[PDB]
Amino acid sequence: QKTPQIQVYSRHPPENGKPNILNCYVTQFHPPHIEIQMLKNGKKIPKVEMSDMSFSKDWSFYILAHTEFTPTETDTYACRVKHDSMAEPKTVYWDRDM
Amino acid sequence: PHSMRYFETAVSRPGEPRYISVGYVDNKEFVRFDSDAENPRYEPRAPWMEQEGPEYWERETQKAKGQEQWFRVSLRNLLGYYNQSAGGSHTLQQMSGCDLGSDWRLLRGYLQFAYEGRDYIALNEDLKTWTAADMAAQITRRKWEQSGAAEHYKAYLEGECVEWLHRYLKNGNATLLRTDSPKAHVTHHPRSKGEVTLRCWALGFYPADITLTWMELVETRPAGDGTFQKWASVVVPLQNYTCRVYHEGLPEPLTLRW
Amino acid sequence: ASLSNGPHL
Repeated sequence: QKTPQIQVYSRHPPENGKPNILNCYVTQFHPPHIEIQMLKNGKKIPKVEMSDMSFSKDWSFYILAHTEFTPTETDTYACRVKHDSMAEPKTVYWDRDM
Repeated sequence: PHSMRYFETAVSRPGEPRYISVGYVDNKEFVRFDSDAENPRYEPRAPWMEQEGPEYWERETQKAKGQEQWFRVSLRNLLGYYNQSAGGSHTLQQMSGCDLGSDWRLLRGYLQFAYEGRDYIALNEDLKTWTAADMAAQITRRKWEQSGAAEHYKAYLEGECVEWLHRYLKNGNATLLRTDSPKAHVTHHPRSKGEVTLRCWALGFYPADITLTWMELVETRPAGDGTFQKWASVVVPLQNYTCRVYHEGLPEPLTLRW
Repeated sequence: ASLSNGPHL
């Protein structure tokens, strides 16, 4: 059992009001079964695109979750990850500066 | 420098195992097989891969159906070795492929297996001998020395692997050889103590290989459009530090400041 | 072009 590493980030540099793509890149986990949600303001975004399962040369699995989004100064965004290695779901919020 | 890789996974269900095979050419996904699909088939994952005819896909599909069955029987053998029972949830993985030099000749061939996410058995660089990771894999090792399994993989790795990688590299020059340079900028985030976090961004570059120097350094991430992202950061007082970006698509390595 | 394994584990 390996703990997932998460990165939440945008495809393009973010500008308020401009449509963009928000990515959740989950990495370094095992077993392959995992559950990923993406939240706007704390509520689940309905149409979340999942990439197909892959793994790296170190055997660990990785996956990209992504959604359409138009960021604003008020709205927050997050990725919720559920995995056998973690007691509780880990949520990591989007930081424009990272 | 070039490479072809096939990454295979078979995972057991509680109470038929799912089999997934993913092919790579120079670290870009180009073919994929999934047993969970409505009609299991190798599918093109690159636009230049649509060159190949219906006989190619059928031939590759059938070979995937053989691997799936190979992975089932091996899963059953593993249960016997590690003294587990049927049937829980288990993972068997394999990596295979060939590295090519710029002269298009064989540099290295790979063949390695993993059970439950950790090393099981690997073929050595010589393509003749086996290294077993633990006691159970030793049974496999001695079984494969007697039956000379090493020679079969050696033939693939020096033959089909190399000769088809050549064909794939021909068919996709406009995308596999193509480059996208990192557009780099530097951001400024004041912090506690009189310190500032200078953060050098590299965005929209292909291929993924890159080096950032000036120390927090996040792992390279996909942008989702085909290109890649990465950043490096240092803690600086009140700005004579320079970020250096090294990438294949860059005529000169970029040097930038805040 | 994918590989076809020989002897099982």
